[PDB]
Parts: sequence; C-alpha cells; structure tokens
Amino acid sequence: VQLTAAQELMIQQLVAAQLQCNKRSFSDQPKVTPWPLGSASQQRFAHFTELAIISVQEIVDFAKQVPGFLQLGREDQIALLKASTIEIMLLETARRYNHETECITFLKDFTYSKDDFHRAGLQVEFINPIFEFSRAMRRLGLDDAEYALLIAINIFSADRPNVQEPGRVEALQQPYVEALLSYTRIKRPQDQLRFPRMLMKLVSLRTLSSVHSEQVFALRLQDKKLPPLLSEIWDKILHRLLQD
Amino acid sequence: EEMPVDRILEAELAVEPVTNICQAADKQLFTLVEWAKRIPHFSSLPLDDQVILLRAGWNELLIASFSHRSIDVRDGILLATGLHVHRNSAHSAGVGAIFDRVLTELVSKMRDMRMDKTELGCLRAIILFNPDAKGLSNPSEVEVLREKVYASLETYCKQKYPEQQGRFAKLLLRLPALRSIGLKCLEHLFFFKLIGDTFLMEMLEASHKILHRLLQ
Ligand SMILES: CC(C)[C@@H]1c2nn(-c3cccc(S(C)(=O)=O)c3)cc2CN1c1ncc(CO)c(C(F)(F)F)n1
Repeated sequence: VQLTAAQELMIQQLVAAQLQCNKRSFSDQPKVTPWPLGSASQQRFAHFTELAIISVQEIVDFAKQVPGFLQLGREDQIALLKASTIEIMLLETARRYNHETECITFLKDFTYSKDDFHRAGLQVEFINPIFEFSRAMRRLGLDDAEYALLIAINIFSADRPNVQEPGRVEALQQPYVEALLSYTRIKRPQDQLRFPRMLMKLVSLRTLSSVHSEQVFALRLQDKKLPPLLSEIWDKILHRLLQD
Repeated sequence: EEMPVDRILEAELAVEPVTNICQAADKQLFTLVEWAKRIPHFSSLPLDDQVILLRAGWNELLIASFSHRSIDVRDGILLATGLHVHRNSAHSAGVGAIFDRVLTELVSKMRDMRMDKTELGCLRAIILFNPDAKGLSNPSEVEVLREKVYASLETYCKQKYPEQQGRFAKLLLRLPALRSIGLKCLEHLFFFKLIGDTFLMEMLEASHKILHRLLQ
C-alpha cells in the first residue's frame, strides 16, 4: 500500500550507489587486455577474467555502501561476499543482456554473444544457463531500484557458510525485503505475482552458483588457472579491498 | 480458487546410521507419489512431465517434510521410519555440517514461525511445480501452476495471520536455503551410492519403472 520516506530514501541510496560503482569500473576500461581481433584463446580468457575481477571490486564497493553492511564484523562481511558474488555477478550480467541482439554488454561497449562466451573458455553447460537466466530476468521487466534491492537482499542471506552472527544478518535483510514488497506493489499494483517471482530468482541463483562450481571443475580439468582474487573468493585480498 | 489450499492441506494430512536415512527415504518416496497425486492439477499434466517434476524435486520435497515433522524433537530429526537421529551420530558419520544446517535453517525456523501444515504444503507444492526442471514438454503450464500456488498461499497468509504482514515472504525465503541444503544432501546420497535401495536408486539415475507404475 505505501512507501515510507525512509524506504524511498533507502532505495534512492542503493540506486545511487550502483551508479557510482559503475563509474569506477568504467575508469578501469583501458586497463583490460584487449579482445583479440593458440594465444588469441588465452587472450580472450584473460580478457573475461579481468572483467570478472572488476565486477568483484564493483560488488565490494557497492556492499560497503549498503546501510548496515559495515556494522557487521569483518569475517561475516567476507563470508557474505564470498558466497553472494557469483550470484550478484549473474544478476548484473542479466541486467546487461539485450534480447534483440542476444548479447551481453560489459562496461560500455564490450558486447559478447554465446559464441563469444565459448571462445573466452567457458563451457556450454555454464553459458546456456546464464543466457536462460538473462532471458528469464528480462521477462520480469525489473527496474534499477528492483535490481538494487534484490542485490541487497541477496547479500544479507544468513544461511551462507561461516556466518557467525546470522540473527544480525536476517534483521538487516528484513527491511530490504519489506521495501521491495512496497516498491513493487506500488509500481505494478495490477500484478501481485511480481514480488514472489523476484524472490524466487534467489532460488534460481543457488542453483546457478552450483553450475558455476561445475565450471570451475572443468577449468582444472583443462589446466586453466584463475588469478588470486577469484581463487580466493571461489576456493587476503578481499580483506584488503574491504579495508580501503 | 483454481489451486485451493484446502486440497493441499488434505494432501499433507492424507500422508499422516548413514543408511537409516536412505531406508527412510526409499519409503517416503512411495508416500510422495501419493501426495503429489492429491495436489490440484498435478495428475492433469502429461505423464512424462509428472515424472520429471518428481525426479527434480523429491529431495527438497522430503527434506521439507522431515524438517517440519521434527519441530518437537530437540537437536535431531524424526524420520518417517520412526527412527530418531541425533546430532552426535551425525557428526560421528561425517555428515554433521549439513545436519546442523538443517536444524538451524529449516527446523528451528519452522518452529519459531509456528509454520502450519497448509503453509508447508504450499511450499512443497511450489517446489514441486518447478518450471526449470529439464525436459518439460511445457514449462509455461507448470509456471502457471506455481504462480497459482503463490496467489493462494499469500491469500491464506493474509486471512489467517493478518497481524504478520511479512509472513508470506518469510515462508518463501526458506526456499533458497532449502535449495542449497538440497544440493548438499544430494551430494551425500551420491556418495552412499558409490559406497555400500531400489526406488531411491531409480531416482539417482538418468528406466523409471517404479515411478511410471506408481502413477497409474
Ligand atoms: C560471466 C560471469 C559468470 C563472470 C563475469 N561477470 N562479469 C561481469 C559481470 C557484471 C559486470 C561486469 S563488468 C565488466 O561490466 O564490470 C562483468 C564478467 C564475467 C566473466 N565471468 C566469469 N565467470 C566465471 C568464471 C569461472 O567459473 C570466469 C572465468 F574465470 F572462467 F573467466 N569468468
């Protein structure tokens, strides 16, 4: 029925924090190994890997600005980011999917199809679910506020491995769920299923997190090695990034 | 309603160390097929799709059921075979981490919410009607049924627990936790298959004699 001023202001802050974090990532564009125009393979893999890193950094800056997140202990902050990063990477990936070109756009003008993802070294078993999830999110027609809220909710999941203060995390999560209920019921009152449909994407994301482990398994099989940051996060650089 | 909660409640009620869990699972699978038949519109679906949904969901479906059954138990779960499994034994058998997650994320939460049987049946119906299960002839048809369950369950929550405005969401937010827990339990079951029951084994493979027969 209603959006409190507090709710409105919190949603505004999250949306502002995403935009601010996007700008930072875009500064880092000329830093990335260029997309080649057997070492073109190695170059495409390096390229993709670099975008993943920038995404992780972006996610960290974003969490730091989510009101509440900094009041948790540093080991819980880490445990929540370790678990949620791939999921948020997927959300942010879907968000950059264009259904007309069937391409995903990273940074400003790095446009990639399914085949591009294959040429970068990912396997079909991973790529297909990524694109199926992107299509599914496009059907939902989420706006920037909804995306930001769903990311906040996703970070504050009390069930992740090694959360020492889960009661605190659930309490942080609750207002963000409440705000998303209010926001979507005002945005589309005639569509009462929008809210649970969103929430259920959190379930999809647990599965996708698992498809990703299978991709990491395949990389070991192929003897492809990941940079430190990504090895750490997916099995104290994260620590450093938070400390800044 | 097109998916009345009454019929879902009827379906729950109409169904009342390492290897003990596997024995209980084999039995409960038989009950599960009967439960699903009682769920509105499930048997209207094509037969191969009924089979697909039950292969995709049995694991989470059973875990949600024994979790709710174990609300009275303290530091353990009550299997349908009447057997009780305690924390100590679970850790002895190297299955202690997942066991503690079940108690922390499922049982405990169901206890502190006083989750009722209708609420449970709706969650399980949602788990059942999974439009992302591989090889469905018509995913839309299944999505629509899931969405009817969303509508009926929200409605029921507003009518019965009007004092608790966030209750619908609290229910739905057990499902991510249940999905991840599902993935970890399936892991363990796959290990038992590789190391030291007929229906259960049929479910763990990719041919479905028992499931096909039982739904006719
Ligand atoms: C596709 C994704 C799962 C993930 C990813 N996410 N973003 C991303 C997401 C959002 C924004 C931006 S960006 C450039 O606008 O900042 C970039 C870019 C990428 C590439 N990628 C990826 N994921 C898993 C693995 C190993 O399993 C690998 C590896 F290591 F195989 F290459 N790469």
